[PDB]
Amino acid sequence: YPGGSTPVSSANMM
Amino acid sequence: PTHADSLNNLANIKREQGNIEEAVRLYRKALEVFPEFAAAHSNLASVLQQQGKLQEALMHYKEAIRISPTFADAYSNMGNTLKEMQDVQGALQCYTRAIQINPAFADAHSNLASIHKDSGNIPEAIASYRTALKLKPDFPDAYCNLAHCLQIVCDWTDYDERMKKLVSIVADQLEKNRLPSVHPHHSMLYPLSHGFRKAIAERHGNLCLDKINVLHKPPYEHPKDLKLSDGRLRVGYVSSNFGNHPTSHLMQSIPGMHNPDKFEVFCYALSPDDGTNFRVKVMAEANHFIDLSQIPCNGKAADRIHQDGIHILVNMNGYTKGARNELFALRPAPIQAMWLGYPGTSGALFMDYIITDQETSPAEVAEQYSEKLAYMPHTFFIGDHANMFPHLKKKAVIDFKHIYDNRIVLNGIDLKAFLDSLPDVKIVKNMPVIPMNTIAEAVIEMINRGQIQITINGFSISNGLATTQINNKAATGEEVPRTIIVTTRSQYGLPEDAIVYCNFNQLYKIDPSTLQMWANILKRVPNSVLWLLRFPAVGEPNIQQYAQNMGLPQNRIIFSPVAPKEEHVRRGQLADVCLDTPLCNGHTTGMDVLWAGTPMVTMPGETLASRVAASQLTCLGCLELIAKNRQEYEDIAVKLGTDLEYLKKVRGKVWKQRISSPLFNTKQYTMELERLYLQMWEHYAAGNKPDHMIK
Ligand SMILES: O=c1ccn([C@@H]2O[C@H](COP(=O)(O)OP(=O)(O)O)[C@@H](O)[C@H]2O)c(=O)[nH]1
Ligand SMILES: *[C@@H]1O[C@H](CO)[C@@H](O)[C@H](O)[C@H]1NC(C)=O
Repeated sequence: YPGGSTPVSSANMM
Repeated sequence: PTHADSLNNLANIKREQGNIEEAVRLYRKALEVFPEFAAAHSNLASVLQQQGKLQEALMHYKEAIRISPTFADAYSNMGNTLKEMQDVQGALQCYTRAIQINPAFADAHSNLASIHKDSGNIPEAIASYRTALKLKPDFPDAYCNLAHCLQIVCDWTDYDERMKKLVSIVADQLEKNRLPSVHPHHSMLYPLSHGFRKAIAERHGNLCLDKINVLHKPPYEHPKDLKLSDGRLRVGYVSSNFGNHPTSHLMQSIPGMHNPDKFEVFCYALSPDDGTNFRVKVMAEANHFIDLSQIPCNGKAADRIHQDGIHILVNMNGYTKGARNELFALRPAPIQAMWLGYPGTSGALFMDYIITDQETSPAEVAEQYSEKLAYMPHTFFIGDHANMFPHLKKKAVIDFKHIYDNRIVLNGIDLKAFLDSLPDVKIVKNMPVIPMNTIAEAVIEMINRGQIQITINGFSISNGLATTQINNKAATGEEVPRTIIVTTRSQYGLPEDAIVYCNFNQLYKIDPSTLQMWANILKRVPNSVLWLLRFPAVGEPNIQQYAQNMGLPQNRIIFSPVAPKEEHVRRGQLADVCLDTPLCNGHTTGMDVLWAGTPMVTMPGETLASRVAASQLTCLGCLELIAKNRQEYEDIAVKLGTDLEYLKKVRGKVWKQRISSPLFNTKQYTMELERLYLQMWEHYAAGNKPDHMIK
């Protein structure tokens, strides 16, 4: 969120 | 010089044969004969980088760029190494120098684009990907990465042709036996066949096998019974998300709810301690907590898992950020299962099971998974909402005039006591209603003035827009709020006299067909708005443009910023109906909206990720909200928005069933999860290979 962080499910690097 | 040329040739030969250490030895021998050998330094650095020796690879990259100042390829690959070492600024310098040395270097522009992408700067990533493709039109990695950028911001220019080209690229790469340029986690968003999606994942699982085969470790000896564990089954949960992340927001209570007489819980953390209460709780309630982030070697970390005697190792990452699937490729445990964190198949032979359910993964689409299906009785999905947000179990409303349940809302642990201090409180049949009086005017005044909080009869009344100023740990879900919170449609600019359809997902889950469906619903329900999030904000102008092309004025769609976790869940009470994304459903997001009591309309597809919402609703007990096709989805949504008595019934049903159904019952979930574990074990202990557990 603006001013903080909202972690989500995201892909790993390749 | 000539001898060093021959030595570098032999090292390249031994490299292709897979003898990496002989290649290293011969690269070093070439450098011994001719020290100022740029190609040898660059070859050796590439080999060291593949082994994971990033610091040592950096040494030889630095030599290569000094000897050959025009060695643009070395700067680019050096930046790749710095990116993996998490030195983003250093990697940007190397990519920038590579493009300065050779402006036609397509790979360097694409690598620079990925830095912008990872940094959040999608318009800059898109610009750099298009430059790469202008320089090299046949460039799968850049084309597929550009496609995902355009997905994130809902840029659907030439969408059908784009989707056709993505399929063609994957078909060619699978045919030519190369690693697909589409990431397995993204494959759910594209109209690939189930076979292609499984094959993409299978190719990634083979990467992990290739990385662990160089360790030349033998197969582990696995326990054959439960004697050495005193009759207890040893379950190891492996996750990079023990901390502030959706994973812990779903399952942080499950380790402490396991039965210690029959289970011994090991939590293997792939990330360092982020200091949050989510990490505190899992560390305190698991029987054992092991920080594998301190053990970078996958061989030594796998030895640790095997030493603990784990019977069932649980993969909670799949192909998501922070994963170390090399641990599972080494097979330290006799049973290894996918659970909760990754909505797709691993495609890998070292994963035995995927924990799902009949609604999410019916036996008919089992060919989509490489694992054997392992059914939970209701849904495999779970959430910690009853523990994290108990203040939303009940609510009260303020009648600012019939009676609305979602215009002005109060929630709080001490709400009942506050209500008991007020006269003329009415109970609607049960929802308490505060009449329009001096108390009610003071609340509205606080909201309009942007005030943080007030006091009424000694009770703390907080503005729901200001939780990070009152208690930041309450705003993130790390603590239960200790004040009474006000949530109102005026806080977000929502109409007081219209139906509010919401969707709080990241915008990447929307596609053209979905927005057209939503536009059809808004046209049929003239007194309604669609409520979406700036997720990211740069997707907002694209959605609005497509909505305007579909015939919807700007005032039919309302955007809100992404909110802290508790405010996100709490403000879902203001909507009438959630319209779920069929391409990839709300997963964590669907649990969030249902905990607020909001009915959710879904159209399940064929992939796991497109069926999670219907499974949640089936467990909740609302079969009437599950659509078989796009027309039924529209019809259901329009009926909820126009049959106001039906809407009240369904909202009452969701409101009650989120408590009385199994959906949010973490104790029941753990016990069913334990029943499924013992089925896996007793099947293995009897000497059988994994088979479907679907009863
Ligand atoms: O305004 C918002 C919208 C969402 N979320 C959270 O952000 C995450 C969304 O991540 P993801 O897209 O991976 O959710 P999922 O696919 O599981 O539905 C979830 O934890 C939500 O609860 C939030 O905190 N504030
Ligand atoms: C996000 O993370 C949660 C919890 O790990 C998971 O259940 C969900 O499927 C993830 N979402 C996506 C789109 O991968």
